[PDB]
Amino acid sequence: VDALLDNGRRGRAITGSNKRPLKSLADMIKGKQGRFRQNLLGKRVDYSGRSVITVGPYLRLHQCGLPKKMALELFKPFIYGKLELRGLATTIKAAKKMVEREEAVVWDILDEVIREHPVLLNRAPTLHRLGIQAFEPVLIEGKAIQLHPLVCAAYNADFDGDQMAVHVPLTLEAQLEARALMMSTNNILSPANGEPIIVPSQDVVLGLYYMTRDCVNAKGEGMVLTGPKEAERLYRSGLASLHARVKVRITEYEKDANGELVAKTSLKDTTVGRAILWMIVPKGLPYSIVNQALGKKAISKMLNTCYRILGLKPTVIFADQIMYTGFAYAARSGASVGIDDMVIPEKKHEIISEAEAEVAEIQEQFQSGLVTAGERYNKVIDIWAAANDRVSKAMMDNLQTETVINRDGQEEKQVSFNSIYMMADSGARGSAAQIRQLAGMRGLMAKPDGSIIETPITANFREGLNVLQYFISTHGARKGLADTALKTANSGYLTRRLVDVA
Amino acid sequence: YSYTEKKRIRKDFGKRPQVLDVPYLLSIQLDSFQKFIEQDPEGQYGLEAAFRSVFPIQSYSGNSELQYVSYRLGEPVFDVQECQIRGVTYSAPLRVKLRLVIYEREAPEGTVKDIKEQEVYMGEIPLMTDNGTFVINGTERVIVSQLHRSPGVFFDSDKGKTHSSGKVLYNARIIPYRGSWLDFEFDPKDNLFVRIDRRRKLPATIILRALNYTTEQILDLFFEKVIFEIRDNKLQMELVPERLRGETASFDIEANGKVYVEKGRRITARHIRQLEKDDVKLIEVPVEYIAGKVVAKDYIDESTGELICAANMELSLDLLAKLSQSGHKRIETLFTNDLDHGPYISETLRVDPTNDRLSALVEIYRMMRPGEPPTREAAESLFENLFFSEDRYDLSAVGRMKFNRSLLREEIEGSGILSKDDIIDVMKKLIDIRNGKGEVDDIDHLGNRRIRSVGEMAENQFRVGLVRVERAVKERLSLGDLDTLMPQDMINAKPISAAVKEFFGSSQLSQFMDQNNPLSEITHKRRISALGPGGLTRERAGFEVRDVHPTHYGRVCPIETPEGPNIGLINSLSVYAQTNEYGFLETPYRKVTDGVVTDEIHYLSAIEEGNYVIAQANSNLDEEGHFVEDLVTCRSKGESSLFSRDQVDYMDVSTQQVVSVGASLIPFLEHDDANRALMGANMQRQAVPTLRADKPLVGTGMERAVAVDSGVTAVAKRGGVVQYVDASRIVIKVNEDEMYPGEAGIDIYNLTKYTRSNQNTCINQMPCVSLGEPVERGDVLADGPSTDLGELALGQNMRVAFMPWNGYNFEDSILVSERVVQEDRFTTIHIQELACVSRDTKLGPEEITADIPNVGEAALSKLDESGIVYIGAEVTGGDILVGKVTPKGETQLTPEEKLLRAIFGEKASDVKDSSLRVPNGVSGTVIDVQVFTRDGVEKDKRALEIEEMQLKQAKKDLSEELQILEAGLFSRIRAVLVAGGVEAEKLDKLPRDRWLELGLTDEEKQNQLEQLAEQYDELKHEFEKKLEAKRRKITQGDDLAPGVLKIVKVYLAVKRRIQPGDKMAGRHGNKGVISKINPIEDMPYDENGTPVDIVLNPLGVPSRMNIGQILETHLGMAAKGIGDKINAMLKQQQEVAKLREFIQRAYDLGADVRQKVDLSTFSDEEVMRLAENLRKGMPIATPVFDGAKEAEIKELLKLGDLPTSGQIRLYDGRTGEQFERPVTVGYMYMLKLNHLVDDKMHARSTGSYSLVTQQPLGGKAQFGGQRFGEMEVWALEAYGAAYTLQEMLTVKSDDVNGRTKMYKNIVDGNHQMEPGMPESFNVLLKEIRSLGINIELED
Amino acid sequence: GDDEDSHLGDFIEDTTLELPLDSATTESLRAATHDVLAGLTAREAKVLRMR
Amino acid sequence: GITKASLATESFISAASFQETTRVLTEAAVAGKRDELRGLKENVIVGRLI
RNA sequence: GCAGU
Ligand SMILES: [Mg+2]
Repeated sequence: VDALLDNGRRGRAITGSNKRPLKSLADMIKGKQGRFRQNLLGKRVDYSGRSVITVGPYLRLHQCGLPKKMALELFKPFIYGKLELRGLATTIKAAKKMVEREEAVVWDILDEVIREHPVLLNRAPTLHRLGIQAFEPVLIEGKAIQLHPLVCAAYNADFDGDQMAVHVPLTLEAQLEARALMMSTNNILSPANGEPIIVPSQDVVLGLYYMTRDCVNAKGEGMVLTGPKEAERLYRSGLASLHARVKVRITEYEKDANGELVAKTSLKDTTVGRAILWMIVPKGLPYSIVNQALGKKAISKMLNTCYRILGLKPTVIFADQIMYTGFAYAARSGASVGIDDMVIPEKKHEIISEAEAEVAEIQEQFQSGLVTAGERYNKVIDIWAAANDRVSKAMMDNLQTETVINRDGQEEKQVSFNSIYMMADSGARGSAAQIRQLAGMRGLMAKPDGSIIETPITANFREGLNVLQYFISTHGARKGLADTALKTANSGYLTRRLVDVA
Repeated sequence: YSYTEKKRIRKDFGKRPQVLDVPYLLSIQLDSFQKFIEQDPEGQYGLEAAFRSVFPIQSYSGNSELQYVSYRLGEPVFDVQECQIRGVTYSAPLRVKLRLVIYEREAPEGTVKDIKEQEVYMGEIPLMTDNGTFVINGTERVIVSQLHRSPGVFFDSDKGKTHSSGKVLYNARIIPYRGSWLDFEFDPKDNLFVRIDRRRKLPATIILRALNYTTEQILDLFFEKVIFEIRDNKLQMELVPERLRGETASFDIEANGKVYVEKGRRITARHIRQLEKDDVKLIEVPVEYIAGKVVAKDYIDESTGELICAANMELSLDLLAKLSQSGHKRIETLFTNDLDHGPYISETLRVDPTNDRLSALVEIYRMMRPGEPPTREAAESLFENLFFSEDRYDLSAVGRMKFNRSLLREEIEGSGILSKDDIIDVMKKLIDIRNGKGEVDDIDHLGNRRIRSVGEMAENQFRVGLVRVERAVKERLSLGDLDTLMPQDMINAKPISAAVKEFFGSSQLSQFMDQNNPLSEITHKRRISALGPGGLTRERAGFEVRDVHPTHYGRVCPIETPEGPNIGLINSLSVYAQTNEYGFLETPYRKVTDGVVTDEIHYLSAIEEGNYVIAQANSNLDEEGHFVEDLVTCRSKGESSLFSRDQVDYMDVSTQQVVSVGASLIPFLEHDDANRALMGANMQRQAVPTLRADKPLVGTGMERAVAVDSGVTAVAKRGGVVQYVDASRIVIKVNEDEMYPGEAGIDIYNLTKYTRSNQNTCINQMPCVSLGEPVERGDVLADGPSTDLGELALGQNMRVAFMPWNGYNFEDSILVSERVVQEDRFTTIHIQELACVSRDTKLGPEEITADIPNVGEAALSKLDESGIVYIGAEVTGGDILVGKVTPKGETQLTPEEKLLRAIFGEKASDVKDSSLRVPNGVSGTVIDVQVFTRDGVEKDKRALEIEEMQLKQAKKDLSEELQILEAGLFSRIRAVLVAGGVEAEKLDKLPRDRWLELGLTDEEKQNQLEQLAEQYDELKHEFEKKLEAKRRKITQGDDLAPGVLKIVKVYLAVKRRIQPGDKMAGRHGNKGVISKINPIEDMPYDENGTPVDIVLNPLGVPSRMNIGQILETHLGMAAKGIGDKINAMLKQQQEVAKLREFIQRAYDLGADVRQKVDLSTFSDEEVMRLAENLRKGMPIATPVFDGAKEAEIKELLKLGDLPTSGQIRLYDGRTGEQFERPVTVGYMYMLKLNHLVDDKMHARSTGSYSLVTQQPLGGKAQFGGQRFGEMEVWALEAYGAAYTLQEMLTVKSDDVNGRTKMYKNIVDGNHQMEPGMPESFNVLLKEIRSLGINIELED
Repeated sequence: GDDEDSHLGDFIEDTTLELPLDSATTESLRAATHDVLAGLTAREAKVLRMR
Repeated sequence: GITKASLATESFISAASFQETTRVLTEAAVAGKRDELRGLKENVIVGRLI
């Protein structure tokens, strides 16, 4: 009886006919596989599909792309009822056969039944509430869902094989919550901090950064424009480059104290690209919001300013327009990473030779007993870290300003248009912590226990790492990978405990 | 040069001259299993050792014995392919010759009465195919090698993990191969404790008292005695000087001379030097010097017979004055010098309750079997069977070797059981380590960790079976019928066969083979796994066993490891890595004798790798051998440093010594991050083979080794000339130099055509050679899947451009042009078997029939009259493949359809349509149909048709191979006959059957004619012997599962084209999902109008620093740039001199490259064939860590008239205007990975629900339903989505009355729910009430 | 396949259940039969409902 | 702690659902407890509106 | 068990 109620609670568990312990009554209801957690708090669910996600950058913020062959199964009783209702089927058996044969009329019915019907898209692990958002489906012909780019950061979703589940809200209350509470246009701020989470990202930020920069002697510099439309005309006609410093007549509106928009027209010292980008900025925002090279944070501040000043309905339009224009002018950019983009500073070899000479003198000071191996080790580490910082500073000083170009004959240095630097400086992808490993040196690596090896990787990834340097780097690479693979099961357990306390 | 590798020569940019060729990559599996099954005369390995481990089996009394003469392996009943078709294990029967020796009742020495020897059969053992795989129940399985802890003794510690006091607690652990663990440890107060099988701890001296040591013997073993020969002067004390090392002397030492050190001082080693140089050995100490000293001997009073002082008792002044009355001159005392020597054993003996052998044995018994009353001969048999019985404990040969090597003994060989001195030496080394005189072992050192492979695990399981048989034979030889039985009446084959069967089929290490491409197989066979029986568990393995130890260098790849929960537990054997005779990974090194790096190679294991200084493979050296630099970078003890040229002992044998065969295929591995290299090495093994294999324009040179060492290709066994080439077979006329006497001299190679892999891909061999061309030994004759002219081709060389394109490559997406779908580049064939099993239900048999009820007549158009589909039939989803019906009854239809039957009259049928249909979305061709019919069931017309087809094919193939072989034999006869006594114009008229009896004059060649005629006659006999066996295997019944009548297997062949969603990748960790298939006119294009095949993202390079994917691109631009020149010279039909000149310029290019391709020796036809194979880009070889420098890539770009920066100006396809910056355009080698969106997409509205809980079923095979788990419920609770949540809980999963109402409301146009209680909650209330608990619902 | 999170128990479906398409078919057949018997004389329509 | 406070709620359905089902259910049984379905988990368990 | 995110 005690093995029936709780097997293994008193002494040896009874094991039958597979040499595996029998599952008792208490084991049915407890644990991660018990009723309480596996069947009652979460459960398998009808009307639910799943597929790979792809970009679909043509979408609006409230739209997803839903495969026709997924939406024809997810909405089967809706199509059966609309075939019965519209007279196209005399029965539910006739409508079932019509959907099964996939006639040309069930696709018109399917276009009818999904029209204003949201679906919830979910990427597990659902770490926070923005891991489930509603979207209106746009029927596409693929087999992969087309997830809007701006919401990817909310889902923590890249398109490298991620799958997402689609759920259909059936009732009018469920549809109205998908539309009012969970729709992705309602979700543009984060609930953890009040900052935007529907926010532009790597390609978008790089497009808007490349458009809003300035070059010194660019084509079409110095002219005076009647506004943003003439700037777009000049750029598309190829009569002026996107970076030509120019004078544009800008009309900007500010919300007065009474609450309406009062205008002001002034000649702004601008570039052609910021003039072009001004065409998508809604009215109550100032010109100082685009008259700068727009990195990731400047774009996020643009969106936050628009949300506070104008509200949600102008902000979703602004976010979609920002995404379209960033994608467009990153495509026109031809921004490409070659191997010459990773310029190694020509001072790297002599800085490394100086540090090698210095560690040789600390080694002869150790051989002559002046210093103990502890202080010798520490001094070699510090005169390798000083050399690493020297190499990184020389690399970044070479990489950020290598553009020296001619204004009326006089050479003049400007911020570099290098692609690796344009990606890092945008905040599109990467930081100087990776540019330093591409074009600098990648420095002191640690042992598996944490004690850093006294001789560093004096190479970078543009040059090769030899067999020993590569093995030494794998030491820390696999440690990071194992901590990543073993701390998700700890952060999820902390989140579970916090949810069940609060 | 070669003949298969001068068709197309891969230009090598490698610079270090290779000294050791890559070994046979599957020698781990094959060598291990060969050691298992092969005959061993000395009885060390495999089956012979397992038999001698158990046999001879003596009876309980000794009247009879069962001994073992020899064993044999039978012939397998079915071939590998017949076992894959009939779904049976490919095994061989184990025929063991046993001998029952029976004596008379009372014999002087066991003089025998009779001997009865016969060949018993015990089990079948699965054989390993010649590629390292096992065919087990038809599926090919790979037994993955295991990295487990070597048996021995390991000293370790916890570094203040206990008592919060920073006291490191040491522990020794004896791990046997088979047996019981034995632990010693220190507690926070330095009492030595013992554990057995990790149960609660005893004092460690209890096991010393279980052995017959008394207390004074224990103190004699673990101590050294200080002796007080108490002379006239108070406690005259004998002394050796070094005992005075490092203590605070509060007493002065005076002995015929100086007072050496004043009282109240600490003394130094120079004072000991003083005391030993003035030669004082006998001193005068104060009276209280004995207060605290522990006696060593049991001091007894011979006057009264009473022991006046027991051993291990602290002597005091009152006790000293007590025993001084007895007239005792010498007082022995345990010498305990703190911080050099320990009281540990004495203070341990102060804790244990036992004082003799029986009390200690009783305490060990109460520890081991608690609650069972111990008797003397029960406890003293339990302890003797724990560690000291050779059938219940084994410290095996590797265990004894590691055991003696730890304790620094001289012998490497010994007994498998423990001894007194083994346990004493383990305790002694633990005490030494506590005293700072040693260091604890590193548990994940690869010299403390060893490889247990298929042939050792299988022998272990076979020995488990043999002991399960030995117990039964001992239970049988204790009976009185011993004069009538034979030894096969005693052996049940089912224990042995069940042990071996469960190991090979259902173990954790016997894994379903990953058969995607050749690389997947060849790296699943070289797999090492810390998991498994006797290993770790992935949930309880810490961060430290998952790390890259410094000893994996050359033995285990640091890169190639999984990414999920088991990372660093599944390892991949590196390229040159080998195993010891004990199972310790060893790696090859070139000896450096005097600075001349000798080409002599020595395989060093991990323990002997640290004694030496080992130079890098990247260390420069001249043709002489000396290191041209003077401070060589080397590895001395596990750390890396610079050494002089004279110190260096060994050198690495190659630069790919450190990485596995999967990571050695990544070009420019030295420029990728190790994370991205891990991802690329893991994603190469997932690429599916495309229609036409395309070599890599940038490769590493390991392609040929991987493609040849995997058995996917057809490699010529003997050189020759291709007599006949055909898509289904290659017939090679062997050279005269390579054929034996009395042999046809013809090798036939039958090619695998369109068969199913384990992963439902197509494996298909295409002949590579042409008719009449010469082949050599080792030349690839026919390709395999993912193989191009004998190289490993896992993908296609797509022309990529690195630029952002309108957001369609956002966040690792891939833009693909329509000319990749047009040219069928990543179209892959996938073969699926689908089984229709006509069973015997209890209502009657299900029948395979074509008259299916209530189905259209057009649906049965593709079925033949027997109910099965035609071969070649193009089927789409839903189509009937095998028409089947199950008999049903007890209809009991509702009154409304009863009236419906009454009106229209269509009477329902007694059968139900249970036919096999194509799954939805699947569309392909039926390429094979197999019908397995149970013996006794009459075969339908289709089964008899398939059988006549099989018999015609078997007879035709056997007759055709006989015609081929007999034609070769007659050609050889004709060649011998014209070597002397030539009838060449007479023999052409004489028919071929008359040449045998043509007597030639016998100089010597009449012996050749004898042997060739005998060969022909036995060929004719073997043809019939094979044909009758093929006929009886075809027409015989099938051993199906009980209950099933017949099985029809339909093999669909689907062609999956590339489409948005399909996961594509490169070799550098740059995965991505195709996001659009773009038209050709929408792609960017160069000044010549060539559009770009694939547009990748530049933003995926700089943060995840896989720079290799850039260089591979820049070099793939160069390679193809060479080809686009040769192709041009092949279009103007240039003279072969200009082609020879340009190809020699392309092969000479590079900075002191190791290869020399001299086209001066190529004939003009060979130059033309080479240039025709190079017109699609010249294949380049960039070996790992000595590959092509960027300067050489720029020089190759200059040679092909390309921009040396690797970047051209592109134009937009849609608007025709130039992209503002130069774009990196080149040729990246892309791979289509097996994560296809066809197999991912799934949706359900409703369907089948689960049985106990009424929730939907699991996955897309059971029609799915997505788990709306716990975190998603928190997501809907964080919004105020109370109704969405409620309908996810009630009317979509569990509300049984509510989900049908929901369906009928959605259909009737009313989107409203009526939720009730979820049925899982009713299951929960019924399961809580089945405990004694009353849970209710109140109201 | 040694997969602990799955078992044999959650691949076994409940075959005795009725498909909600068949429940909708039954209720639709009830409605259709009720109308096409409402298109008759009450006497004979009740004879059919009664028989 | 968050565990010792999750397990000490006045609602035995939430606490038994969280972890240590056996201890919570025996304490609730011998205490003759009552759970009024006031939080969110007890209304998700029984399929109600939260 | 093995992979994917
Ligand atoms: Mg992803």
